[PDB]
Order: sequence, then C-alpha cells, then structure tokens
Amino acid sequence: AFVGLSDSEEKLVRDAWAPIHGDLQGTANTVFYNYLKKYPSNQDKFETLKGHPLDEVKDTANFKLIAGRIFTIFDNCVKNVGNDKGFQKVIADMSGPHVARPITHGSYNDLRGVIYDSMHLDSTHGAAWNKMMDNFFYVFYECLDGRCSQFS
Ligand code: HEM
Ligand SMILES: [Cl-]
Ligand SMILES: [Cl-]
Ligand SMILES: [Cl-]
Ligand SMILES: [Cl-]
Ligand SMILES: [Cl-]
Repeated sequence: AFVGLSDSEEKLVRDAWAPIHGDLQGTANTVFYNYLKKYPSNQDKFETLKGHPLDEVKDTANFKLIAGRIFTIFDNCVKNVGNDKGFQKVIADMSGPHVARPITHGSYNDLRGVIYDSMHLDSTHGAAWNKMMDNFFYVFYECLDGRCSQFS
C-alpha cells in the first residue's frame, strides 16, 4: 500500500538525490548504460536501440533521450515527495505508455537496484529512499494492473 514519508524523511530523500539532481543527464547516461550492460535482455524492449551493439548506441541521441526521460521522472517524483497526490500523478502519467508492454517486474526492479547501488546511501538515507521507491512501485504496478484511477 502507499505509505507517506515524514517531513524529516522527505528531507532525507531530497539530500540523498541531490548529487544526481545536480548531474541528472550525466548520471542518467551512466546508470542506463550500466543497466543495459548488466541485464542485456532489456535493450530489445527499446525499439530505437534494438538490433545494435550497446557500445554503438551508448553515445547516440536516442540512447541519451531514453536515459534522460527515466531520470526526469524520478527527479519529478523527488520534487513531489512531500505531496502524495502530486507524486502519484507523476507516476500515473508515465505509467500509460508502459501498460501494453512486455516488460517484467524483474526488469523494472533490476533498474531500481542499479539506481540504488549507484547512490551508495547510508542506512538512514537508504531507508527514506526505499520508502519513496516502495511508493513509486506500488503506484506504478497498480497502474500497470489497470487500477490507476484510485490515485486521481
Ligand atoms: C521504472 C522506472 C521508469 C521510468 C521513470 C520510465 C519513464 C518513461 C518515460 C517518461 C517514457 C516516455 C513516454 C513515451 O514516449 O513512451 C517511457 C517510455 C518507455 N519506456 Fe520507460 N521508464 C521506466 C522503466 C522502464 C524499463 C525498466 C523499461 C524496459 C525494460 C522501459 C521501457 C520503455 C519503453 C519500451 C517505452 C515506450 C517508448 C519507447 O518505445 O521507448 N521503461 N518510460
Ligand atoms: Cl538480462
Ligand atoms: Cl551488445
Ligand atoms: Cl524508459
Ligand atoms: Cl505540497
Ligand atoms: Cl547517505
């Protein structure tokens, strides 16, 4: 279920994200590369990337746009961490494009983990981060299952 963060937890999440927020596209490019490299089945889900070597596409506009759009959503979730409705709406809106798609919970959860590992959080910040991401996935998976109206 959705579990709100305290004011102090919100501050923890903002602080946890601040290095990435400060280098959003550069972090996005690195994290997205590492994700595709570690979990190579996923590149095929991106039709603009499909059929080419990862090292050939990593420097391209198409690739950087995708990595950017993922990170922009998380950046906006963070921005909305103190507003449950606003946070839910960010996710609600990005969920539609995903509903019809052959992407497993495993694939999304593998991306969450690459992000986690890149942030190297202490346990206090990590706990607050994981409250937010647990909310993220709760909302996202509810919308993938066609129960996205409940957040409206
Ligand atoms: C969980 C965090 C994610 C976020 C915040 C996110 C965000 C977005 C956004 C903003 C779009 C743009 C809407 C569009 O033009 O379709 C999009 C599209 C899309 N995403 Fe995601 N995404 C996430 C995870 C994933 C994963 C893990 C995959 C594949 C394994 C994936 C595959 C796709 C595909 C295939 C599209 C449709 C557009 C296209 O053909 O590239 N997404 N996503
Ligand atoms: Cl894989
Ligand atoms: Cl490859
Ligand atoms: Cl994406
Ligand atoms: Cl607010
Ligand atoms: Cl930390």
